[PDB]
Amino acid sequence: LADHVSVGETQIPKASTQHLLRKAGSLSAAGDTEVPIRGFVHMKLHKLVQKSLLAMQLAKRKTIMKSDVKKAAELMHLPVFAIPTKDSGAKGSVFLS
Amino acid sequence: LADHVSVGETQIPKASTQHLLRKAGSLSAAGDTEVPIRGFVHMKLHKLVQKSLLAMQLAKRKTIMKSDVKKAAELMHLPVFAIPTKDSGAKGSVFLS
Amino acid sequence: NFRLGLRNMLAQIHPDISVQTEALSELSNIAVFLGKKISHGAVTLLPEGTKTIKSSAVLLAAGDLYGKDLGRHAVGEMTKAVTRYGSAK
Amino acid sequence: NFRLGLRNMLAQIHPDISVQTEALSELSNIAVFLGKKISHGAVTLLPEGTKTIKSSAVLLAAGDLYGKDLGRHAVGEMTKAVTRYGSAK
Amino acid sequence: ESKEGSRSSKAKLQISVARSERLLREHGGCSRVSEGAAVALAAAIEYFMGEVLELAGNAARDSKKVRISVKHITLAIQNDAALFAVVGKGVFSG
Amino acid sequence: ESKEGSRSSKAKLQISVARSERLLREHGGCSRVSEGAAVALAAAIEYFMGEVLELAGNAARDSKKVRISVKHITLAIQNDAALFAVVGKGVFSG
Amino acid sequence: CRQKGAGSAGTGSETNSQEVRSQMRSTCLIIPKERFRTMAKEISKKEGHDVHIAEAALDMLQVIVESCTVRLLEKALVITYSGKRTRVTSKDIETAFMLEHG
Amino acid sequence: CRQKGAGSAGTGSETNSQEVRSQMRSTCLIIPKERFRTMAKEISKKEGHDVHIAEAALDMLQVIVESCTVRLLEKALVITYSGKRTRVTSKDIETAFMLEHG
DNA sequence: GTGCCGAGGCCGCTCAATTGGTCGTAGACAGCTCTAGCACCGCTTAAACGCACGTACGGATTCTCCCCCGCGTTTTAACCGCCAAGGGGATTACTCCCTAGTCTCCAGGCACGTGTCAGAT
DNA sequence: ATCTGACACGTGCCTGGAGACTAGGGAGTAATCCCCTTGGCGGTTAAAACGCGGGGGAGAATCCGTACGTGCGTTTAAGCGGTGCTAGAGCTGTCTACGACCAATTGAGCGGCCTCGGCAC
Repeated sequence: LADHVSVGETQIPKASTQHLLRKAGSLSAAGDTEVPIRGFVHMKLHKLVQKSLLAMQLAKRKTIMKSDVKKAAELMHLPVFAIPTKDSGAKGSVFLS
Repeated sequence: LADHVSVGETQIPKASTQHLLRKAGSLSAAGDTEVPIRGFVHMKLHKLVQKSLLAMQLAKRKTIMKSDVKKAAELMHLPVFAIPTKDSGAKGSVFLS
Repeated sequence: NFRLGLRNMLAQIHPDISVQTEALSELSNIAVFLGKKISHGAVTLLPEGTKTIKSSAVLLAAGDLYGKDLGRHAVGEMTKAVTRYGSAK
Repeated sequence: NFRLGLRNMLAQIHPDISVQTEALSELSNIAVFLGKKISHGAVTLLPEGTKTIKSSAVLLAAGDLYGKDLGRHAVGEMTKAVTRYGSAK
Repeated sequence: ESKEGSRSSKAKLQISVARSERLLREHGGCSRVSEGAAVALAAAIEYFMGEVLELAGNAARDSKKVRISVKHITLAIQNDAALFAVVGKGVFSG
Repeated sequence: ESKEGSRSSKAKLQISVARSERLLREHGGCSRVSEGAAVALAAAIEYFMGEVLELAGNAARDSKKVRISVKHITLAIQNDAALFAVVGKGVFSG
Repeated sequence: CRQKGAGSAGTGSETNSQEVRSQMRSTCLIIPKERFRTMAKEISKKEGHDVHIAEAALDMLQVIVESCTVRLLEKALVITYSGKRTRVTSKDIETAFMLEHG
Repeated sequence: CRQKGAGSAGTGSETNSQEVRSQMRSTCLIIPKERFRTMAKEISKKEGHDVHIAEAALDMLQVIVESCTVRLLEKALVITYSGKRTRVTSKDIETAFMLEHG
């Protein structure tokens, strides 16, 4: 969080961290809010990739597919109902930007 | 918590509610703190008994044994390392009052 | 997957309301994970000296996951469905 | 339970230190619950095609549950134990 | 005693009973699964997906739409306190 | 090929391999359990309970007591940030 | 605390500051056994009439309740200290419960 | 937000008070895909070289991340309002994370 | 009002689900035994409740500082379409490593009972 | 200094634990098809970063009522302990309801591909 961000590696843009706050309903945000928000996403992505890599490595593959992340997602006891299919991202979806 | 206590049932004594705050490291306690404390202990015991009773019904018994509580503890995904055996009650045990 | 089962109930309950394909996949994913949490509850409450999941084990396991009003309305609906299966088999 | 195994470890590490009987039961219940979390992690990480658990499944399961410095030292100890067992069959 | 079709039609259900039996047996949680347990789990899913579909259908009609979206599912679950206790730990729409 | 000892003695482990295999096989997870998974699971339990016993013994020695108690085991856990994350959700006896 | 041969480590009446240090040194539970059994049978009476409770089950039930209640209050103390206040109120405990279940 | 199809609520230097009302009406992710793919491959490159990431795996990785990030920020807003303040500070997010992992 | 792409409808194609038997097998039931949970009375006595005194503290108020929202400008990189090469995911077939199963043997850890010293007072 | 009763130690044993074929399945390997991933280029252009007044939120200082720490006594009930009773767990011994396995069959639900209408601007 406080020290999970490091110089030299790519991070979230500053404006997108403020968008994450507005989805939560916050009205006023401090100027030193980007550092904890960038830290938490970089921690959560590091947690998700590390679980997904070992599922891929144990299956002797080289590409992280949807089955590897799904085994990674519920290994942390986090139920996920937004499983993508081949029809994902149609008109307005949960996967678009 | 707020309204889980009802008049007519035995509840946690007021001095025992204050001793719970002392073990948490609180130096000052409000006088309205006895109401959420009594609710939460009553809520957790209501949750623990309800899971343990249906563990007893399926096994066709009439006494709640230590195995029924243990299966109720692992059903809430809460690991418990305190297993009282026949040697419990010796000296400074964690199961005493 | 439970896609065709969910669509039939929507036709029975709301005849003028359809469902998106993306929304149907999320509902089916809820239905799959709902059966998984009940299945874990049925095994946990089952005694260790047994090797069969009876109908009574699923009854008590759903009562833990479904609190108060939902658990009470569940048990009546399960037993009515079971006794229909017992006399029509 | 692991009462005798954990007592023999304490004699190897600290020869002049004993253990409470209540403390030994808690340490044994840590060992059972550590075995449950690793084994459940190994079942999860297996592909759907495979059905058995090899040594590589337990090795990667210990890396996920144990973070940073503990996870790296875990794989070194587990691999050295397997290779010693693989030569003294 | 008679058959007249599938198991779900025999028990008068819309969720497939044989599919829920595959959920229990291929879970690995138990060696043997009784036939009455498969029907009970089928009625488990059928009732509480009926509660979600009923609330999502009312939420979709209130917004002057005839198709249920993922937003109407999330609004229906959050507006019910008893339904939120079951699937509130799940991930909805990021 | 060494018949002079048990599975734990062959792998030079103090944790019994046979009891660790019983936990793995009879967990209701999979039908088949290999020989190498039993030895690996015993070694993973053995190394990190050596970590707990090393910290508990140092905590007990610093308290001028020759017997490891429940409080000494508890006090050793939060003194290590890496060990506490594994068993932070556990009930350490009140 | 009142059980015979227990490590209570408290000596009669103590002040508030000395109670924190004394309770951080003891290991015994702080709810009496008789009133916990009375509560345990009373709630079980609403579901199944005439259910006996074993003494081994009562000890495991009380240990889970103590550890969950203290964990909530340690979380409730953090919210109080985050608001630049030194007095735990009823709102702080209800906020701590809501932040994990709700 | 920048992809094709739909999912955008409002644009054009839209004000902050309107932003809370608009963001509760949209359903799309709010982290760019190219920056997230560069991020996701960079974490893997530190541990294992030459790892390909599926397009379906990228979408579901991003959905889990924002749902955990928004859930943390909602918990951080509660502590801010508990301290009779309307501005989310750095200490409120650190307290919110500490209350569940620590 | 109008572009538009997705749910609905329609065409095959399976293999999942179903019935019908045999086979073993696992839970229901009864009965005997006895560990243990409830109750209660005596008695103790540590402990909880209530009350008066007083001091620290959170709430209210005013004032001031500073930093963050709002708006304009500019740089810049995420994303369309559309392209292409190709790396590795499925898929199938062959080969063979090993592990559940069955039988046999045996000795090591666990309960029962007893000495004696680590620790609380 | 002085208990004490909980831990270390000695014994009986039987059920956990280990050894030796067996063979059948599942894991490993290799070739081949082609699906989906990386790279990128013209252009967009919406979003992101940057800069500049300006006001609202947070911090600091002061004051004070009232709610909580704290001795002191009174009051209530938790617990030893011992007792006795007996409701009900544990285990044994059928045996009959009932689930797994295997052979065969088919059509409900699967995918591929049009096509018009509901949601977005």
